[PDB]
Amino acid sequence: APESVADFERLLIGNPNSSVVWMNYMAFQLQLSEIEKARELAERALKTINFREEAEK
Amino acid sequence: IEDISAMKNGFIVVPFKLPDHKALPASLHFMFAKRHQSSNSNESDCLFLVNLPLLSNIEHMKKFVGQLCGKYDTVSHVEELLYNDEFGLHEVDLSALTSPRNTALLKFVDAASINNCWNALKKYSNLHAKHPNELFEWTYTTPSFTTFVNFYKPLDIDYLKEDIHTHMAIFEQREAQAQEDVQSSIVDEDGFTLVVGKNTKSLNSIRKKIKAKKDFYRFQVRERKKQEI
Amino acid sequence: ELFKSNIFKLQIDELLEQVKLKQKHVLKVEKFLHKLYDILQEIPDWEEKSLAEVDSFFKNKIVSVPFVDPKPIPQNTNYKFNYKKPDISLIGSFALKAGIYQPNGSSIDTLLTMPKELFEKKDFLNFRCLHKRSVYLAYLTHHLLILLKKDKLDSFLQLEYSYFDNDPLLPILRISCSKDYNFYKTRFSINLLIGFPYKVFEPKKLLPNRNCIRILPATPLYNFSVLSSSTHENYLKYLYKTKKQTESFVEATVLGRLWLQQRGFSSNMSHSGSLGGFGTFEFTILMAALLNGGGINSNKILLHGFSSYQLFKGVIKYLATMDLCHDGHLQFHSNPASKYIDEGFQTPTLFDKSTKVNILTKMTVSSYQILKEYAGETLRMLNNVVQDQFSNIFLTNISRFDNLKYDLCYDVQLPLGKYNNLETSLAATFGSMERVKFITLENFLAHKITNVARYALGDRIKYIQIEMVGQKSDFPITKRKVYSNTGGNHFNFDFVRVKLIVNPSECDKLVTKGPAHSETMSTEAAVFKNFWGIKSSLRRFKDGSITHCCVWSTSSSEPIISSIVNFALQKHVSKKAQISNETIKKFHNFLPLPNLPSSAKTSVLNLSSFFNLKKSFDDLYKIIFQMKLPLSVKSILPVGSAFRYTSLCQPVPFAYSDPDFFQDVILEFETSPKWPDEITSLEKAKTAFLLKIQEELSANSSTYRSFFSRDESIPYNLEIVTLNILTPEGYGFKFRVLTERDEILYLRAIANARNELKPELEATFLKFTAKYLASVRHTRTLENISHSYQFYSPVVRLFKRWLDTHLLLGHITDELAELIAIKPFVDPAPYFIPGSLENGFLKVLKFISQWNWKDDPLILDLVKPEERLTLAQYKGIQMNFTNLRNSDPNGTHLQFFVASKNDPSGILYSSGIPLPIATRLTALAKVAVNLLQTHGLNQQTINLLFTPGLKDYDFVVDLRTPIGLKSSCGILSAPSNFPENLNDLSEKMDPTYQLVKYLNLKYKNSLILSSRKYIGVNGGEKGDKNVITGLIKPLFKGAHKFRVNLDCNVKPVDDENVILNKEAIFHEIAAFGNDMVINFETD
Amino acid sequence: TSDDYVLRIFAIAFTRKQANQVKRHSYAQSSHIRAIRKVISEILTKEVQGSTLAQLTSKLIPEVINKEIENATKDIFPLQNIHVRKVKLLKQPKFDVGALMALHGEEKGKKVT
Repeated sequence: APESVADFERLLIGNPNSSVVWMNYMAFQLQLSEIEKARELAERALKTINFREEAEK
Repeated sequence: IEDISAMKNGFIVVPFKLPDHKALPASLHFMFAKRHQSSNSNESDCLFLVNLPLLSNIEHMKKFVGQLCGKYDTVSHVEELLYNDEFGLHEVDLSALTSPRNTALLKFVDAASINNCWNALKKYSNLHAKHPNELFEWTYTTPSFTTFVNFYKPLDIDYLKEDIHTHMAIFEQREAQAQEDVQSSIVDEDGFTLVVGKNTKSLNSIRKKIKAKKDFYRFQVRERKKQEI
Repeated sequence: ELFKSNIFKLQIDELLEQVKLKQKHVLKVEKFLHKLYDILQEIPDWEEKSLAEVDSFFKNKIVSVPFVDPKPIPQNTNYKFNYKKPDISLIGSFALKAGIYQPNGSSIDTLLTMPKELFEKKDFLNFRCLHKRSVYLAYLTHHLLILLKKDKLDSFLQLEYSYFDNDPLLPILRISCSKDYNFYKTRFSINLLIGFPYKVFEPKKLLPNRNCIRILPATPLYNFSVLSSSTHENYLKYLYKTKKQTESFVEATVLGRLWLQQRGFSSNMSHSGSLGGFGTFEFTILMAALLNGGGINSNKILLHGFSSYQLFKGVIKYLATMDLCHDGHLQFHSNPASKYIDEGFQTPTLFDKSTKVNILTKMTVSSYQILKEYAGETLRMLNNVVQDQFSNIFLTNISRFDNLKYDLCYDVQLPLGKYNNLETSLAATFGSMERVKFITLENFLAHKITNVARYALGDRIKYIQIEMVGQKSDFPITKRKVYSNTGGNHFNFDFVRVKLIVNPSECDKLVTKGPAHSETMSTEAAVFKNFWGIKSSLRRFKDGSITHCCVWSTSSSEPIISSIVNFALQKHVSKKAQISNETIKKFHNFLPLPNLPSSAKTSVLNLSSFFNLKKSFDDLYKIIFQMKLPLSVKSILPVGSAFRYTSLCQPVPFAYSDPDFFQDVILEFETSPKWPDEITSLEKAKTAFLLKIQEELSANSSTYRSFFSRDESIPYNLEIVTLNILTPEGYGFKFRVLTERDEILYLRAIANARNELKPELEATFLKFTAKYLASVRHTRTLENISHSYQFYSPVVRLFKRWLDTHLLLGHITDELAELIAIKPFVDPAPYFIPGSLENGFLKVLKFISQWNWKDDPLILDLVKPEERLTLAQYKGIQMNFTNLRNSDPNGTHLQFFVASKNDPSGILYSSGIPLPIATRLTALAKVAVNLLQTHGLNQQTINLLFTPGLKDYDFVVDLRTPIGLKSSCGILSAPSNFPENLNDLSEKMDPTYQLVKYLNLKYKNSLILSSRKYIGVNGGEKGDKNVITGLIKPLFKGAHKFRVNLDCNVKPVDDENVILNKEAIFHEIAAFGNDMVINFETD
Repeated sequence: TSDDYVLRIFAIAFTRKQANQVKRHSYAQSSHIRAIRKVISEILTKEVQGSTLAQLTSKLIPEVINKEIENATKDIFPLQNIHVRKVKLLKQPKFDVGALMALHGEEKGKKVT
């Protein structure tokens, strides 16, 4: 259960293809009401996750 | 950790003990297996394996199925194993592009063999449940000094010459046939011929390749008079 | 000018509102100084008294008279002493109303001016007015002490003696406070100055050419001291008049004060081994004189209607273009325009005629030279239109570390002893004329040591400074002067440390050339032969010249300049001095040394091995260009790190265990449009070309050896072939074919790939163009800029060595290392260009530690000293950086960002790098600069910064290869042929690099690794020891859902949730390196 | 060039006749002339801006640049005798005796007495 931007980034270093931790990051950004930031990191999730996981795409 | 005999999503945990190394004061390397469901002919009679050990080759598959059948009095003849890309060097088919990870597929000879080894691995899962010593030990073919200098080996001029010769030969053949096809005056069913520029070679390449005046009319000059006045 | 005008002026006003003072502190010290005025007028007077009378007085008083040296003696005091009510005045940045809130602590001057009816016209001879001043201030501090013991402020007041900016002829009073007049929180102090009125002694009798101590040579410091104490206040009146005449005087004043403070400059006496002589006061006088004139025509170069930035740019360009010491000087009238004359008085000379004073007599010639060089550099960065330089100019203190401020440095211990011990300790003499030219022995020895070192070095350096290690300026009330006894002396120091701005193209000159030779010995050759003695001789050269010189011998552990200063200060100064720089000694030892003849005598500026490599390569070049083929050989371009002078070690023949043995050479054929249009057929045509070249080479150049290596270092191209060539110069190359068809087929695959396949193929094409296209232009411009900046190649060699010791080379690429190493040379600001290995390496690490890649980008102007980046390209690269940091604001995909003319994208040498590696490198630089800040620079700290940490590592695998490879690798503690079998070449090769790489390609989803790449330098003594340090990614450290593409070796904690299988991973590492794993250490 | 040597390059090219030519002359139209000037100008500028001066001499010796020009303009008009006719230095950069010694390939006395 990550709570800050630094441990969020470190857990994305854990897995950058993890749609789970991507989703928790953008969900935290919606609850803190930074919608452009959550949308942009969703684009970052697009350009960072792999091509085998069409389900998580 | 002992009652974890299978997974609820259909997979079955397959453990493997590891020897007492000199620098380490035993493990159970866990694999997962589930029968395959595919429509292709060469991917029938197949077993999906997840979390295979290093260099999980046909010889070690033979060793494991031999252990299983010699324990459980089954018969299960391995035919071939698929998708052994354990390093991540074949995920993009660049060749056909410009013209299933950490897991593999295991094809057998018949459904009798696959259900026999399936029951054998179910009993192996029950072994992991009740008695963790009656399991098998996984030996790696050890990547040693000789195998790494084998990777460092300079290439053979005979292999190079023969491979380049056959590859170039079949490439000239298919390219000549492609040129004949694309410039052989194609005509559709209804009379409809295609225009081809000179020095084009591929129909696939063809598919990939795939004023007013304001002062003239009287209504115009009248609206101009209106917007000026 | 408008854009920089707006940004510079908003930065100026921001800085001044940041550093603005405290008006409550102003009112506090104002009512305090008013109280001191009342205390002064309560203080009574003392009549005409003799030496015995004042001796009895200050003998039964606890206060002792701080007499100037030498003391007054009863045989030559027939005159007497007196104290009357002085005249009061106020001096300082406070008096010019331009104060700030200094964090360390400021001080405000107040002048007590002596009475004329106490003076006589025979008081400026032989310390008469000086002893007058000494007993004057003695009585002042005594009666101030008794009036303090009356008013009872003694519980928090602190009264101490001091000197007027360290002027031993001018002792002053210092007042500080501690925790209703408690002014300690203000961080202010009070200086009581004691001066003479305007026109008490004749200024043409007190010009620095005049003699005023009879025993004839001039007494310049004596002249200036008494004349400045005579004409302090008229200068202050003139500064106030010019400040009211113009509008931004206080603003130009505070910019100048902050600039000199960041440079490490002040109004302190610089003649005794200190950096000073020019500070805020002389800055204000210079502003007044330049608004009074300045030109040789005596025109008004500085306009009164200027702005703050305008006045500041004017003074910095004027001091950059105008010599005040050697061939010119400036002259003004405080009461009459300023005019520049082409006569330099061999001293910084700004000469007031209205009072006949040169104002920069506190300056040395070397201090004036480095001040002019700082002026020229800051003029340059003020004409820097492309990049902003404000934060570099004002927001960086350059005087924090002497090894960073100066390229070379040496510590010399001086056990000189005593006043009678100098005659048998010092080689030189200290007579009556020596004492009258330097009243103070510190000034004597300082000017002596600067003169002898400057003559003994000359062209070999640019600039020279000396730091008298142990100087103080304060001493208590109960003392006559400052007293110190440590360091083998009775003077105010421990030892000396000489600092040097060196010339890199004039350091490795092996001969110290002097004058010519005739039959009649000239004066120059005469004094040259006397100065060099035994070392001097007469040599002839091939051109037919007979000139005196002396010849040294280079070394791989110390420079010729070190040897010369050793001989010079051990000969011409004292036989008891001790000279070293063990720091640069261990730097040169830790620099890798090649297995070559005369490597011990080989210095650091010899690229001879590189040149032999280039010559053998040019031979092979000629052979291939005369070879015939179905194509015509269009081009052959090397791209090797040894070609661009940046490999970790200089290349050795037959040392094929070198990781940089096989240099890369890009072979490129003519544009035959019959290439195959498919990637594999194109690749196999490349292989067939290389095979044809190999057959012809084995046919007609049989002295060379040749084979094919299956390269797949680029992703998804399983058929790369490098033609390895072995040449009987003991060298090796790998040939590969470049093609425009490779470029277009990569772009076609990019366009044909799926939308989720696009970033992977983009990364593949980025790696391809990094290897094939930007690499050639990079090695080209790096060669050129290295030959312009010699010391870049040793500093990048030692930096890459340091990264190999810290195991970051498994991720960091050599090109990125080269760029971060060339950053301080192409960006010297605010310092100078590095000319020493230590100076360059520490500038590199200082910039890396101060860097913030999350916010700060990096663009480098790859250009020779004065094809730079234009404003349009600079704006374009800044837009590239802002869009990339908008697309990645935290650095998951890209941490660093370095761009140039070669790379308008800035992403080429930075991709494929984890942020753990990034923060580990940044923290390594940070802990390096912290240990340098705390523990002090020594060889122990050198060893601490060179040892790897081996910490924060979740597993540590200690491996050792069974064969030693150091001697075969060619670093001194040797091969002489190529063995018969290329399979045995591969046998003697080293495997742990491919080990850690393939293990990373397996577990890149889960694990990250770091290894040692260069075993011949980081394998201990035998060159056989390595370590794999591995971190687990935190998500796979956690426990998650068992997926079909989970991509890990897991152990289930539930029937659906799995955690990673750590000991199985460790067993897999042991299996992969079974023959080489010697020890394992878990977290 | 990248070594900051401002330079000027003259090249000439003649319009030959084909292997089947029965016409006496082989003249080119002005459009083909201007197009070939465009191609040759771009080729020269690209190669000698990418190269350095020593690299330029190494390209200039074995006649590779006219070979590149011919291989590019084989489709506009068939040419012959293509040659880089003249090279002219126009500016010279700041001095570098180190670069001179490097591109070329220290000495003590004999103790005269």
